[PDB]
Amino acid sequence: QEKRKQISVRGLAGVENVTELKKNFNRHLHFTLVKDRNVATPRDYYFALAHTVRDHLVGRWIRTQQHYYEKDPKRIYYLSLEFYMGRTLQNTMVNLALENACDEATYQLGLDMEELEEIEEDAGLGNGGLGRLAACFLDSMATLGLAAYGYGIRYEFGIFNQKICGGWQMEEADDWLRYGNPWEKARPEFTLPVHFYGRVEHTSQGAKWVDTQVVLAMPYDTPVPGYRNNVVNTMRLWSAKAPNDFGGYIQAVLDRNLAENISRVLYPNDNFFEGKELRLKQEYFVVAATLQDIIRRFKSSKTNFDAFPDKVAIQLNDTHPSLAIPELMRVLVDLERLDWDKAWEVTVKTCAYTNHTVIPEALERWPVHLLETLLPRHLQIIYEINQRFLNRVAAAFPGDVDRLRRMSLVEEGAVKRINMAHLCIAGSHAVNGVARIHSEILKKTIFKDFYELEPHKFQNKTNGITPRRWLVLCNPGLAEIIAERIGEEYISDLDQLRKLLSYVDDEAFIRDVAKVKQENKLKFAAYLEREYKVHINPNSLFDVQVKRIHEYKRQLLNCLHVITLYNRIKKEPNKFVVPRTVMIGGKAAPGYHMAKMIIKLITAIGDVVNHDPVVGDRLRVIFLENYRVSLAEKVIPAADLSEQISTAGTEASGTGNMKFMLNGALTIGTMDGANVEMAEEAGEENFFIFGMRVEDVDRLDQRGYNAQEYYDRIPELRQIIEQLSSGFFSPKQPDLFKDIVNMLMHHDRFKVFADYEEYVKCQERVSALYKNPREWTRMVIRNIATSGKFSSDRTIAQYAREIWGVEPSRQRLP
Amino acid sequence: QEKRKQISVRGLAGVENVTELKKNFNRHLHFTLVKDRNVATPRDYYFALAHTVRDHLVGRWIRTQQHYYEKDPKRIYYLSLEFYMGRTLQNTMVNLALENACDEATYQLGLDMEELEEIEEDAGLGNGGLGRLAACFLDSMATLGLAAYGYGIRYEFGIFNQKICGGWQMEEADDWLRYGNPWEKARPEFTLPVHFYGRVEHTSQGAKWVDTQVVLAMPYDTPVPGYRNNVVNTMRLWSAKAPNDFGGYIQAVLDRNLAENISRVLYPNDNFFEGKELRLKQEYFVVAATLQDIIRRFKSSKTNFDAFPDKVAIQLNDTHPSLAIPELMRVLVDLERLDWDKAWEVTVKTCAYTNHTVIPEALERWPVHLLETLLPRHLQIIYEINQRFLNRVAAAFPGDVDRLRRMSLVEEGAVKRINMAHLCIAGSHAVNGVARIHSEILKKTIFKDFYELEPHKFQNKTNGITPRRWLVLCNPGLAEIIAERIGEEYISDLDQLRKLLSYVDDEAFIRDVAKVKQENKLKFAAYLEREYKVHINPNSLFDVQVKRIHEYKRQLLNCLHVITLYNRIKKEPNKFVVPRTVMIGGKAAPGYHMAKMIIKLITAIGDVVNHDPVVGDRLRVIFLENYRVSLAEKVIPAADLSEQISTAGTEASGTGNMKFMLNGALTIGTMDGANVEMAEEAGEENFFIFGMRVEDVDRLDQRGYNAQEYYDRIPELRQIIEQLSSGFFSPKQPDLFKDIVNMLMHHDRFKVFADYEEYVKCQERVSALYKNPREWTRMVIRNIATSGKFSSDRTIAQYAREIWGVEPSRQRLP
Ligand SMILES: Oc1cc(O)c2c(c1)O[C@H](c1cc(O)c(O)c(O)c1)[C@H](O)C2
Ligand SMILES: Oc1cc(O)c2c(c1)O[C@H](c1cc(O)c(O)c(O)c1)[C@H](O)C2
Repeated sequence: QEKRKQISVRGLAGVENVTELKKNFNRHLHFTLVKDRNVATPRDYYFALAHTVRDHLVGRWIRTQQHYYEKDPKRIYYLSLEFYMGRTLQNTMVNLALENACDEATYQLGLDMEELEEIEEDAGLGNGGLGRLAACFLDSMATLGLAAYGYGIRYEFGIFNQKICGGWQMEEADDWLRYGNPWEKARPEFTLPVHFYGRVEHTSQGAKWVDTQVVLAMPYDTPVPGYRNNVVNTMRLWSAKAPNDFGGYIQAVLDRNLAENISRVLYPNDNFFEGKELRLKQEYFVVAATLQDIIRRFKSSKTNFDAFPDKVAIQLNDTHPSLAIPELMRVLVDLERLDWDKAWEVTVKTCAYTNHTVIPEALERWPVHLLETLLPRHLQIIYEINQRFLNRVAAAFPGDVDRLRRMSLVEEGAVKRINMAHLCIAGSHAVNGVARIHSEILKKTIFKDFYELEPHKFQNKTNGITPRRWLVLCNPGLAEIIAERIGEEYISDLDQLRKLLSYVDDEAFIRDVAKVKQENKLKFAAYLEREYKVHINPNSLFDVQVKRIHEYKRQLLNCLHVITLYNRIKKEPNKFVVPRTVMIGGKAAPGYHMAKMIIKLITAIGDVVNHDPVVGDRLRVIFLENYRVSLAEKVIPAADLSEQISTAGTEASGTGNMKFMLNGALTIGTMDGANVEMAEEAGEENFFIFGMRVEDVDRLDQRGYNAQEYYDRIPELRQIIEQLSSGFFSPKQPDLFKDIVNMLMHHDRFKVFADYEEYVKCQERVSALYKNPREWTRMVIRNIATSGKFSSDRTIAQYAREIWGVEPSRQRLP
Repeated sequence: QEKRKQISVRGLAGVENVTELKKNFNRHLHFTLVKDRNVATPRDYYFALAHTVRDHLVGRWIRTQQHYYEKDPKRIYYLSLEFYMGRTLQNTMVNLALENACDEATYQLGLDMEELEEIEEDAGLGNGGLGRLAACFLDSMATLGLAAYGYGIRYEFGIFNQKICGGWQMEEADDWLRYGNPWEKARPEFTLPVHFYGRVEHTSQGAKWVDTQVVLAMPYDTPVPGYRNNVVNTMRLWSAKAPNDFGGYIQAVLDRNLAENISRVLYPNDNFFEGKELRLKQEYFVVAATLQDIIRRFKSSKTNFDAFPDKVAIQLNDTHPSLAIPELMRVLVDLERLDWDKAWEVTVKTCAYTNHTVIPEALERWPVHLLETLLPRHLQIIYEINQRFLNRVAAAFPGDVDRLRRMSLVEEGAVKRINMAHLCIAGSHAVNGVARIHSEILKKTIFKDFYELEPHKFQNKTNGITPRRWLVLCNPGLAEIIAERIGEEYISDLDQLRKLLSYVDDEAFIRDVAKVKQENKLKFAAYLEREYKVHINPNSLFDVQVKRIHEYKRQLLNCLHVITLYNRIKKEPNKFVVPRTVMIGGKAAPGYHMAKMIIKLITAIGDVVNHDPVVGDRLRVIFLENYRVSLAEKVIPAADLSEQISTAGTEASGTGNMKFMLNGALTIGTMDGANVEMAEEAGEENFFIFGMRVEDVDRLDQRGYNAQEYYDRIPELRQIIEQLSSGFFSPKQPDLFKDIVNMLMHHDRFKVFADYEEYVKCQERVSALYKNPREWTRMVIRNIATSGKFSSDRTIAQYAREIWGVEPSRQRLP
């Protein structure tokens, strides 16, 4: 519509700017897409605009990288197996201040820019929180003027496209490069060899890794624009390519596929270590090519590796790139011929490690035999690291043999394994958790032994989200009513949102907050109708739980509440209840039968609830298909209630929680992860906090969790388990949910029933507030106004000062 | 050098043209290659110029295709499994008249354009003659203003890169898309489904092909510029892509490779049918996607399929796309619901078939079981075609049962097979050979039965080469001395070269012809030094045999001559002989042990000859590595003597013969293929014709070829076989050549020894003429001057008028 073109936060439609954009658009359509308007599809128009927008950061990208070469700052390398980037077109336009100019130029050409934006494929190179965190981090590091590089893998297929067929998840290949990627620049001239297998021989000079198989790593560079500071940083993603030279000639050519399979697809396993050789190869591939780049940049600067930690930070996003530690030692000792002790000093001062979960099944514990076959030299180095590290433990804690056994990089058993978390702590000068409660649990329990050896190593860095994608882009309406009162500085200084507490009693701001939410809901309600012919009641409370499907996130607890609301309506059909649209979305890991069963249960509950004429428009429950970064940008601004209901102690931080808080949703949740700090910032009176705290969970584990006690004492819970058992939600297959029932009653590691009573009552309080629109909106104002801490600019500023030793700067390039 | 910039045939360096080219060059380097001159490699500079040159044909390409849509001419579809295109940059510049402007613009930027041209990968999507013929044909059809489309497969790997290691061929993957292809435009929006396997069911309506596996065919469009007529035609190459939807999720994603393997690599088997399922899939893939395109274009024009043959010609390059015939019948009968007899009338009037060899092992004879599994509906249609075709044979030739058995599409035996040549003749209104002697043998022997049923079907179309790539581009020096005398019209009217017979006695032209040859030889001699550190004597006769390595091409006969020259020098070291550099090059099919042994024999003869101090610079024999279109453009203009020495009756035409004739080489050859017509055009007195004619070969077959008789009667031959046997050319492995010796003495299908005596004497006459430079050059003038018939413009004009029913035109577009 025109209205959106009038949005001040979207910048200026300069006459000359608009004229040049139209000309460059038409130029790309003719010379780049080789089409005239006669035959051009919306896809052609999307690509013409994407090429036009990309041209506007080429000068800045070249100048930024030239500026780092000349000024030689310390370089930050963010190593991750995942970059959950989403779409690039709107983000680029926001960060370059081109959004209103492009909007006007496309409008004058007869085009709806927002329809074109829907054509762009997500770069879905992530599973969830960790991947999206890497993405928010690249944006904040560019905005803070850091000389920062994202390093990862250019997966041919990202996280699988989820279809729901017969109420079940079906997985399809996320063919995101089908139509090409206008953002990336292939750098095949900067291709590097990566080695696999082979053997270690010992020459006059020392160890030599020989007889290896080569896979080439071909880098692809994507631009990362800072917010209006003329800074354009690089995300470098490596693509696997079969080496130059070699069933027959034909089979040998087809067999190039096996090496190229290394970058073929993202492992969709979110919170579970599988131990697949191909995943190990992906981890070594990204670490090996990346560290060659890092060493090359270091040596072409203003040799003596003493200065390497003053010019390089390597940040390990989880244990996935943990092989950086032995790889850096391998390069320094075997190729640069440093003494072991000097090499180790350099390695520890270079590397830092971010831990993202305490869940034991997440821990990377590679079989020694697999390491011995694939990476023989890395295994030798790991054993040497282990010897020297345990010698330090023995000196600090003389005769504490149990501690030596617990701290060892080597795990004894039927299969001997390397603990990659232990390797990361040993080879890193800093270890951080991703929220205060998580970082304290790391020092208290999980890494207590490591904390006692080296307390100075252990840090907190509470996660954050970029206010650019998660407010200005996704919710320009809310960004606009904020700018109208406090100006635009908050977009890169989010603590300025605290100025909004001055408007808790301002009739105009109260009106405007509620109006923006209603607009967002009408647009999302429309979306469901247009793309899925799904009708939702737009005067309903939007109750949203979007995140990966896991027992620990307790989508099942949400299911028990939804069926509780259904059964209360049936018992007292005459009694008024606040109408709800309950939306659950997210992907289940291919495999995880239980996660796939929970998706079927959500759709099955919907099948009953949504067709009961007594319920009608008072309650609707819908499974949002293919939850991904692009769909998060649509549903989160439309949300009234944010479900953050993980068992206390299980969610290290969460970032979806922060997105909802920034976009004018109230939160129902446990005192878990960053929920604790969110409630602290806003005041607990402005959060719907319920359920067991970590210490209540621990007291239940101490005496044993008996789900039967809850079943016996709670009539409403008993009625629901009996509906699930007897086939009420699967009449044509009455035993369909027996595995869910049996897990809840006898094998529930996440104590669903133990929080049921507090959850249902807490949800009653939510409904009671929603019936009072003014006080609902006033409480929302108090949440948005205190969301500033959860800016990833704040997080990155802390990494820069406390771990990397660099000073951030919002000062602009010319 | 500057001199080449002064070449009038290379066009004008307009001041504004040069200024715009430099600006667009710098523009591409910044916005396309994202590099500033600081860091730019010669590769960046090549790509910047390629993008700049490509931009200059975008308007013409769009207008040409729009012009065909509006004027609705009959469309020519040239279906081939091979397009042996070579490099595109220089060809584009020649056809757009930009060569001197680009040369000047790059010069002003401090760049050598010819060094940049060496960076471009050949599009090596061909094996040899048939593939390069398809390439010359696209060029001539554009130059003749035909509404012509090349349709083929976008192989990820073309013909293998040949390395010589220890004197043996080694094959490497021809990774021609490593750095990208600036010429092609991906059209993923015009992606089409191709079906494989499945089964035939019979509904109310008729046959239905069901339960198939889908492979997507994604088209890539390359421009084909005519010579300065503003015409830009299309080569559409299909890429295999796994369908949208589906060992586990991960194995299912990796298994997309199996479908994508269909377009992975060119079968390097030049003159041998192998019967590989994957080759059958490539043949159906190109035919199926192509015929969907053809039908779509037909229906979006100014339904009734009665007009289809008035608006479509399908030219089948060999039997490789022979499935077009049953596929067109399948579409017309099963999907468009035409009566069988009407469908057949349409199919025969649409399709024509070009035969390229009489060698039995070349004939495509697919097992019926393979067809039944992969293409069940095509097999049914082929059986129906066969029934109706043999019914016509039975009516024409009542009671001739032997003729029914010989003409059948179905070949009886242990394995029953479909003869694809028989299918092509049945389903085509025209059948042609590729030289007069070949086309007459087709009517006399191979297809005699078919000629007798339908004599009107059988045509000759003598092959040709484009005078653009094979004279103006590769030999601008010779193009220039010709233009100086007769102007530039000959470049698209090559019969104008006959005007050069007026200069046989012209002292200045004689001087200039010899000077251009000497320049070409000095440049090729330099090339060997720069790229291979190989020294050649530049006052030596350049004796060149470049072509695929096959027993029928008799590289071995050349080897016996080279060793004859070596042994004569050793016997009479004091006797003067014309110094020679004997150059043999070409690829052996992976497999063909004998072809690989012949390459080793050439290098082994070189190892002795090139290190014998008695011989010194008087005789050098070198194996030219990686013979391909780009290397043909270098060596052929430097050649003095063209070896075309195939056994009479074995080479259908040849095109290398024509390239040498156009570039000022004299020819030693058999009365075989187009050699016959070349000698007829120039006068036999201007050719070194030797050896058995077809009827002498036939008389030897009638009484039996006994190689021993030649061995017993020829002392010099006996001495050579004994050197090969005893290990003179393999001292460290004395029996290394026993298989070559045993084949020559007992299993020689190509009668090498039978032409030995005439060959050696004919070579004596060559040397005798070379000792007289004036008369050598005068005879060259008489060859170049009469090469005009062998223009592919002449060939295409004949296809257009005699088979396609369209009138050619050199008249320009605005
Ligand atoms: O930021 C948002 C928020 C939303 O709730 C929606 C958004 C974008 O775009 C969708 C959409 C789909 C299409 O298929 C279109 O063509 C189109 O223009 C917009 C739909 O309106 C819902
Ligand atoms: O048409 C011809 C004819 C030839 O005989 C040669 C040609 C081109 O280019 C080669 C060459 C190789 C390189 O590596 C270069 O850099 C370069 O400029 C030229 C070499 O001179 C030999």
